[PDB]
Amino acid sequence: SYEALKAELKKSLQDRREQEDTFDNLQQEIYDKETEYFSSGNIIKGFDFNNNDRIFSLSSATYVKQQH
Amino acid sequence: EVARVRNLNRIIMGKYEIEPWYFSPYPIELTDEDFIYIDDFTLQYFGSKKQYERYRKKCTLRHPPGNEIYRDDYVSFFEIDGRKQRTWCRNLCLLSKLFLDHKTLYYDVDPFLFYCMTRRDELGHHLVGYFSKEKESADGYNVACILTLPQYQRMGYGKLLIEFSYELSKKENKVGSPQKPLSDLGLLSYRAYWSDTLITLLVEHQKEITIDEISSMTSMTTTDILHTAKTLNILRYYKGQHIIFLNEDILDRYNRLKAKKRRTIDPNRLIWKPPVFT
Amino acid sequence: DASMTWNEYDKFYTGSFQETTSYIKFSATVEDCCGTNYNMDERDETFLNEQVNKGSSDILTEDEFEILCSSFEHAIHERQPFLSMDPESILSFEELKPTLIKSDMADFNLRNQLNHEINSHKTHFITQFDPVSQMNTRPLIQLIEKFGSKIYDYWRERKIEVNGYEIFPQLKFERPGEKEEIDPYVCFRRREVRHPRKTRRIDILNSQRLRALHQELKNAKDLALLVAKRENVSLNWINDELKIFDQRVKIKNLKRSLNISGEDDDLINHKRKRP
Amino acid sequence: MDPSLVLEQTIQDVSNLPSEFRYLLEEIGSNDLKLIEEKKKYEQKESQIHKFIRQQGSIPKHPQEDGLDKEIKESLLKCQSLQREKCVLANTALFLIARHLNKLEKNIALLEEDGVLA
Ligand SMILES: CC(=O)SCCNC(=O)CCNC(=O)[C@H](O)C(C)(C)COP(=O)(O)OP(=O)(O)OC[C@H]1O[C@@H](n2cnc3c(N)ncnc32)[C@H](O)[C@@H]1OP(=O)(O)O
Repeated sequence: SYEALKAELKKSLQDRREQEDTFDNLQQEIYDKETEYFSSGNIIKGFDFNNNDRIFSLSSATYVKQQH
Repeated sequence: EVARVRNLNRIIMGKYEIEPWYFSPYPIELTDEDFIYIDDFTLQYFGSKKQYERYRKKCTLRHPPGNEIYRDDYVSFFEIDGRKQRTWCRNLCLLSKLFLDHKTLYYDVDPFLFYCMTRRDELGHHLVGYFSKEKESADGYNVACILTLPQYQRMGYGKLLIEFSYELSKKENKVGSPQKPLSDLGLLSYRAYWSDTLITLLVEHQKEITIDEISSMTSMTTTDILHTAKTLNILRYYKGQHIIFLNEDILDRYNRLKAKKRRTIDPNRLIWKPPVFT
Repeated sequence: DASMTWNEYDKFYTGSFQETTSYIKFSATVEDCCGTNYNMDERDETFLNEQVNKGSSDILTEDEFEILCSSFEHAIHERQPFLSMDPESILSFEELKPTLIKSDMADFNLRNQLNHEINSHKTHFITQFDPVSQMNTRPLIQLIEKFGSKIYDYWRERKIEVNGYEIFPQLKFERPGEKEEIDPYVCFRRREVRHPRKTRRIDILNSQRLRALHQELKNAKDLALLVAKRENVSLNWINDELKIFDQRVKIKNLKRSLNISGEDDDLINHKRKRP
Repeated sequence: MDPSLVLEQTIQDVSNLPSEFRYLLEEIGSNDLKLIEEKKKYEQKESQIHKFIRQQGSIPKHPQEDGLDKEIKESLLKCQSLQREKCVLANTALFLIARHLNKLEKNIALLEEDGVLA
């Protein structure tokens, strides 16, 4: 019983490791896509740039810590 | 003939039971029921208590389906386009017809804007009253139909509806007057609002003010201003132009008015720009 | 008139609406926030309890019952728009079954696609417009096989009783064929705008604006998907932290019971380079 | 098929979408800030447990282990609740834009089926 708990914990620590890595990628990808797509009609301006217009990146409070 | 009599028996909207006053083109099958249920958020009608229960368990709407354009600690206002929210506005017109004798549901709700006043709660925003407005009115009416729901009447909500209607006209840089066939209860409320705002404006200005200057600051038409002055016996005619003065009565009315401590609309809390129709 | 109070109000109106700091931005319709358009009445629930679930090992829920009836209602309107002409000629379950399979209720195909794109593949794509009670319900295709025929037999009779019209009371709308009856129950007539066409050049220019607007919606959809993914993996992360926390406590208890030393590296977090 | 009508209808349908995206995303940010402050609340209590293990091992019990474990589990649980809300909010924004995009792609397809749109 002791061996089973230790082995399925290394797998869950690995998954946490995997989720943190893909999380960091998405954060960067979001920031890069904001730069590519927004630099007439915009989801930012009204369909009819600035570092404060990054409403997608500013949704993460981790990105707010970085910028400040 | 049929439209000249009360259509429904008794209606339970939310927690308050209301007794309709006039005919309303609800589904005629509902006229055979003792109770009709009206959802407090979607204004949907129900004859079956079971259908009502199932509906409430699946309904996630907790406020008028539109943008919140005003909010204080007392009431909030929502702007709803009839073209965008067909189902909700139809339900509102059906509900309002119960208490408006001359309201017409002949055509669909597309050509109207609906400004709905709500009070916030733990459950959400509860509709207490509203007023409609033509998107393009030939006569320049700033209000088509205006209604305070019977469960919230005699609480000053009707005054807040009229105030907000003029705050929209002031933000539009236009003068406005409610649609001309005013009901007996509706006329009584507008005369009270027109007197209160005119008396307050004259007293605080403390200087002679022109009719055109009053019309510019309050968005009231010159017709309504002159008529309000005649009632207060403060209008006179000199050299082809009308002049409004001040007497003991107005200063006395201003004192009793200020003591009432009524709730008012704060224009600084109105985040709203006039819709643009092509 | 409106002094009176309803006593069962607290049963029908439960939940909490949380106020936001900034003004509400909303445009979804009533249909968007209501869920399945079919709602059982008292007659439907007695049938479900006494005829369907009386001795069944597999329970059909009220929510699942409405899913089936809503698909029947949508299919019949498509295949038999003029059912009122001959209500008794309503299609059988087997005849309507192919249409039921292809049915796309409440943007199911769109939600299923979004659920696939996010990399979730778990639970269902859930929005602010969806109630939590719907979580338990089985997929429609599975319901069609287990309960489709039995429920349709019941729904068929109710459809015949109302002469091919709707079971739920409907507003009276104007009919093109009939002369006006000066009927006060007829309401909400529609009058089209009927505007002249623009010049062909403006059509070409607007066709170009349409392609440009299409690209911007694609760009916004990509960002919306990335944010959904970021929150999805963040949900996976906190679910791991909960499971890791319970897997660490249990190991420590068993380890202390056997008095084993060392191997603590999985019981403590380790700092690493994080952007 | 009228491209000018399709463009007019599409702009009217999408007129409120940028406002909704800002509204939804700033609520996600408002919740993510609450999540970070709650993350520090359990990571600090979890650091106390880990500091003990580094010096004495997992065999001795931390003097406040039973008390800290209940508080960490509690704070970790309300973190999951906040994170679920952000997922729901993120899904709505994705749902709204995807539904508007699908309707536009259907119109473009209908325009391409005629010689109207190239
Ligand atoms: C455009 C037209 O057609 S007008 C149609 C107006 N709408 C209707 O008639 C529908 C039914 N009535 C209502 O919905 C409401 O009563 C409204 C909209 C008229 C006003 O709403 P209320 O909240 O009741 O008005 P409110 O409480 O703010 O008071 C405003 C004034 O109306 C007066 N008033 C309101 N109800 C009554 C009443 N039942 N009897 C006598 N006076 C009344 C008040 O005395 C008050 O005047 P005051 O300052 O001298 O005291």
